[PDB]
Amino acid sequence: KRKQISVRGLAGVENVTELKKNFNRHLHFTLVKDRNVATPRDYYFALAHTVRDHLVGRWIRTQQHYYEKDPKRIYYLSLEFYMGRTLQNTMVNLALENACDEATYQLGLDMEELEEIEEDAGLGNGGLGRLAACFLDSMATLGLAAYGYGIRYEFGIFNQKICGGWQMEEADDWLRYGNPWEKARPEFTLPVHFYGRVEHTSQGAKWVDTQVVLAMPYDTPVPGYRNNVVNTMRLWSAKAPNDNVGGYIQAVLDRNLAENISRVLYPNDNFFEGKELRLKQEYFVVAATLQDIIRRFKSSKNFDAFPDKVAIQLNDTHPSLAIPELMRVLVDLERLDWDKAWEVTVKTCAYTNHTVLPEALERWPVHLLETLLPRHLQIIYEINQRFLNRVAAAFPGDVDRLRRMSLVEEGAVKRINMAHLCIAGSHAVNGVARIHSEILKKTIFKDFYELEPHKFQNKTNGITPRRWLVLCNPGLAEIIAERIGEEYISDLDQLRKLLSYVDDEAFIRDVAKVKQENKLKFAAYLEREYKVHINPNSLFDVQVKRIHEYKRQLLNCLHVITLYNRIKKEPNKFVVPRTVMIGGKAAPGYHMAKMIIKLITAIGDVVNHDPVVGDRLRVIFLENYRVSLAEKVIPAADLSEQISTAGTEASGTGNMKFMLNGALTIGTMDGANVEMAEEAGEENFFIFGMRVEDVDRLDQRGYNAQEYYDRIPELRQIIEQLSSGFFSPKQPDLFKDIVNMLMHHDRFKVFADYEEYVKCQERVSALYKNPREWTRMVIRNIATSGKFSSDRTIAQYAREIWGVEPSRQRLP
Ligand SMILES: O=C(Nc1ccccn1)C(=O)N[C@@H]1O[C@H](CO)[C@@H](O)[C@H](O)[C@H]1O
Repeated sequence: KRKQISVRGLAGVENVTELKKNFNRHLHFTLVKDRNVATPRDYYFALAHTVRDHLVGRWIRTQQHYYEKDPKRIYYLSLEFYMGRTLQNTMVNLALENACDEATYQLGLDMEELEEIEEDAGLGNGGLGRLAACFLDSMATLGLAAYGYGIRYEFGIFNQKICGGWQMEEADDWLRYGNPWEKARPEFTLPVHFYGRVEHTSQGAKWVDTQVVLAMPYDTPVPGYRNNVVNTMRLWSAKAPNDNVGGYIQAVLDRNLAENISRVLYPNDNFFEGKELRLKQEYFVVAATLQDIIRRFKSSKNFDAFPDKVAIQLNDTHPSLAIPELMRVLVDLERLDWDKAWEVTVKTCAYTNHTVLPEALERWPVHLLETLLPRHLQIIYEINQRFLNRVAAAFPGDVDRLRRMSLVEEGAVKRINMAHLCIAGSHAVNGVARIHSEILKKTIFKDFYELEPHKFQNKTNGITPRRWLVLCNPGLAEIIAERIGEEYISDLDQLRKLLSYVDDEAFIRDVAKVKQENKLKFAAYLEREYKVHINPNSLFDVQVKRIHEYKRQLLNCLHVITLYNRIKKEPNKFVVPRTVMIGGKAAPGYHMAKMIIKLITAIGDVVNHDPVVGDRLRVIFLENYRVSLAEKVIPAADLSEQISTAGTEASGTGNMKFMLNGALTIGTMDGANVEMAEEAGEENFFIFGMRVEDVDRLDQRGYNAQEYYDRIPELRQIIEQLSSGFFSPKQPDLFKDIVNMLMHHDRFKVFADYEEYVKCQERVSALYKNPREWTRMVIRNIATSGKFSSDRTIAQYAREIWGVEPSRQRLP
């Protein structure tokens, strides 16, 4: 069955023979193992090396091709690359999946069992990091000379353990058994400088007396979809510089301090912590990367041509130091005059904003910058003076606008606003969904928009249909290919052809069949890995994303308790059985998010053990939500929970994954949800709740949660259950902080959307009772998910910002 899937390619007889041969070669020469001692892990690694060999020729040829053609080079700078696993992706993109599947089968091995051995490269927190990963895939698929640049964290996002119903954090030791995908490049190691002081002298400024940390690059291949393109992700690793008993020994041990720079990912989602170590990581990436950029530019054939040959894309403000660093290099080292260097810098750099919440913005204390990067602070100040001079010329006498626009923020602690730096130093600034990009121009960066309107753009997010359809849901990819062929895989708009099958009995049957297959497989996963049983004949109601108050997992909690309370009130009344699944990691220092996880498990402790409820309702917390788990649960989902307060989710991308994979969406008019509903037709989406206009109206008069409590008996009941200790009998006051926040300090207006949410959820159950109509609406969703391919997104970046033309053209 497995092998009959045509989108997975051909199992050529000579290819299968060669693969088996090389599998065995690696087991022997690479792993130094025999079939007598060899474990499943050994067999995974033998396959990984075998598959990896197939990238090499294309990888060398692609990079040679870019040297010869000399196209404009795109440098995508990010502190996060949420790559997930690599084995299946490589096989898919090289058309090797069926061949390896046959090869391993003939050797007596189940390739899917082998795939489960691979650790995620979890070098990101969530959506922003995953966007970077989808972007790398799409840029390679679109034949762009693009280079992902970041940091090789020794430890990615922490592994989440649930113990006693609480999140526990453990180190994500992803490199324990090695990483067969990366190629260490110690020969290309570069120096990065910290601290020191500035000397203004004969030639000008000089950054001296610095402490050096070496940046060692590790290069990872990024294969395009069956176009023979293999691009590169370069990730820098921190290495101590080359040059008494206790004294000598301690000096050697103290090398760890420098090397700590690339030790661990800061696990924050939509929140800025001004840690010096984070600032070092950010500069580490920027300094080493820009050295590569300058050197490669010089090896291509005076800096007037720089922006024609270089694009630097800033993934949020995290690599914003690229702006003053480029100025520093061009002025201090290359000896260009300020004006020309600045012209070059702005044309080279572009900035992507992912944020709404004020506390998410990077605002570094000037004292920290003065100490760590004294020359960069000097340059920032000069940038600010000339930029504010431009504001003053454009808007004479508008003093508050000057204050609002300044890169320098006054207060008890004087800070540099890095978003302001990015806008000033970039020729393009984009948000990540239409609603978000509009609000950047409307309110958040209104004054910047008024000064330079041409700067502001939209680039609605997307996801790769390779990982997010072909890999994770081959069954759905196949039934689609059976009707419309395979072109849609890198031309997702072709999914619109599926609207011709809304009344096709065979397709309706097959869409529902695939979903049920995915649900059985996920149920099997939970039983195998956690001994957790879920009802396969229940609606799979899924909210998976990082735990944050704005994403309103708490609103989901209120609904779950509503369903429970309604069953208890009328036990004889039929309800559509549900398995409510919530998963996601909380930032270790975010108390409320940690309490919310505990509430989910505590709700489950009551609901899942009430005999009156039985298998009619179950609430489970999915442990350790990560890219590999997303690939499992999303194809199994019936209902996608996308319930952020309107105006808070910049775009979302998990929403797109669900839409592509045959789940229907319950959601607010927020982020990309708006455009998803536009594409499919609002009649095909479960839209509920306040619009942004309604939220703003509430803000204008003041949000009083008490009013909702007083007017809604069912909500009142739930709050009193939480307060009295119904969900924490051994510790009655456990959830007092949650109750207090909801009643008095709720920034995200949970109570305000409660009634519409519950009513909307009733309509979900009503449609689910009609399998034919559920499935027909699903078809209308899958068929219109095309816009949300990251190929579309990247094509827009290329044409509208980078000035390069994408190409699906194959290499020899
Ligand atoms: O801002 C983010 N992380 C962050 C912030 C500060 C410090 C560290 N990390 C983030 O993940 N933003 C997300 O970017 C996604 C891709 O565009 C959007 O789809 C999603 O709406 C948005 O919340």
